Amino acid sequence: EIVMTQTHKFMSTSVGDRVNITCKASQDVGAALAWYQQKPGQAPKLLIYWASNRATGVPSRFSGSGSGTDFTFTISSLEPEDVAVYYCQQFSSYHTFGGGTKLEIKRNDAQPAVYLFQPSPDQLHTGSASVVCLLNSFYPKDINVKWKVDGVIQDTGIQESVTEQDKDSTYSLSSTLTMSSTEYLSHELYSCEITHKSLPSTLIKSFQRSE
Amino acid sequence: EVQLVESGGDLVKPGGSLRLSCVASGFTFSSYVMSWVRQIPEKRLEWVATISSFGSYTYYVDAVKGRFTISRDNAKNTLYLQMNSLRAEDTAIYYCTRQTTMIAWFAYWGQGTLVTVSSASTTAPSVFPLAPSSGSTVALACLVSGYFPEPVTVSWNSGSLTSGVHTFPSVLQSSGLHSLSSMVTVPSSRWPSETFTCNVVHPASNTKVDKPV
Amino acid sequence: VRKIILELQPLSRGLLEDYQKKETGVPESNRTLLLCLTPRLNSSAILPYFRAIRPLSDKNIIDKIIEQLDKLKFQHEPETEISVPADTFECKSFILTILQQFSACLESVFKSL
Repeated sequence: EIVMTQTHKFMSTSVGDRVNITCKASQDVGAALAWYQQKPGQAPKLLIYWASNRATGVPSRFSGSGSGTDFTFTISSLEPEDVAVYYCQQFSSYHTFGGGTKLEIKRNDAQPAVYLFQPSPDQLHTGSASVVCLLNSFYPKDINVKWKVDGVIQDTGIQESVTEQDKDSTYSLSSTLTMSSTEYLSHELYSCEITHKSLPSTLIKSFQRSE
Repeated sequence: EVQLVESGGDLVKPGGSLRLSCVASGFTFSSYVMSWVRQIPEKRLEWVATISSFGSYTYYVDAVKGRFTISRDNAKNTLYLQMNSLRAEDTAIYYCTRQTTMIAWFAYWGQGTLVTVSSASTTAPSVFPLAPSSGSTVALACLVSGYFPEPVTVSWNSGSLTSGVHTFPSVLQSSGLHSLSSMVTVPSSRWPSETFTCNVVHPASNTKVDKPV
Repeated sequence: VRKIILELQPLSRGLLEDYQKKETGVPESNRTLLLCLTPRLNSSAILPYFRAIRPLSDKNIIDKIIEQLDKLKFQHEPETEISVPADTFECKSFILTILQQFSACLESVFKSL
């Protein structure tokens, strides 16, 4: 089976810039490669076939090159409507897709606004306790949220949810630490620790349960 | 114009069955190879199955072989996907697509039909208000816990409060239930002297909750 | 006339489906090549295309197709000289489009009858 690798899940670009998206096949596929663009809520749209043929009506700023195992999808000058996910696909043999590369807009770094919430008493009645750490309006996307209960880092019970790039190009993210209510009640200090390019040192939000 | 319209997606339990249909217009249906492609919630694309003009040749991706059957009825311009022994990882938007030969690219796509396989039955959310742990502003939130299927809609103060609202994307728990949080930042004068409420609607379970913070 | 449609139909179906199975990545030509009707089935518009792809295809099936369509041709009717694309991809698209439109013509005429 022919594996298609798009190394970058996300790429930051600026309107007016050249964009190079790479795709490599585990074996020779010759020129038998296709590129698709997908916007949220729509099916993928064919852009390039046979590695470099632009499909009918596709804008001329989009192009593809390569032959063999290494392929490049190129936008010569990024336009705002080009913010999307791009997928390669080989048809040398049974169809396989690369994993996608999301284009997003680069902007100035922006510090997160961070809020931390204790489990509400109604939830504790049911036997669970969710500690909620909410981060709003940061850039860039890559961020590190670390949970410490009485000083020990947690490596289980943690679900993360990141937004899509919002209207002013910043991101939001939630991290929730869930445990049993008895387990919650056995500990005192809950901290959500944020590491990020916009923060010169780690931002610590915490609360003491016994308050 | 070429049109493909899928139908038949629904909620099912693991081990269940479901039948998808795609009705095509605007071209001679029997002249073309037809195929299914699915897209899972993490947005990876996976080709599913392919059928030649008159059904003599079919290909299947390994993940569905011996469970799914592609077929077509040329008289009705209809493509089918019979899905048996469904599993949770079959959850996806299933797209009907048209091709020239059996191994090619996908120039025409339908809009997709959502198939959800989950051991959870439809489940109403539990709504937990999250009050602040002084300032210029304060942050209030609501944990919308354990619902299925997606989505919920969250609003604040019956929709009068829209400024400073931030509703995060839902995450799927191992139980098959989804959760999300919603928060709002208000001027500190407005709290705690005023009452704030988050209104959660879960269409699929036909439930509405208002929880004061 | 129903007789020739039924004779041709398995030949046409097999040629199309075998091409879909054997050939990968054939692009859409978007061309009309075969004129189905004249109103009877239009052998003289269809025949030259099959004569032109005979060296590129299964000569045995093509010969059967030609012998059937010759029965539906006025001897006076002249045949266009067909230009087969030289480029490999255009040539496969050309053949594929002939097989698709021949299939469609027979299915159309059959619904007529």
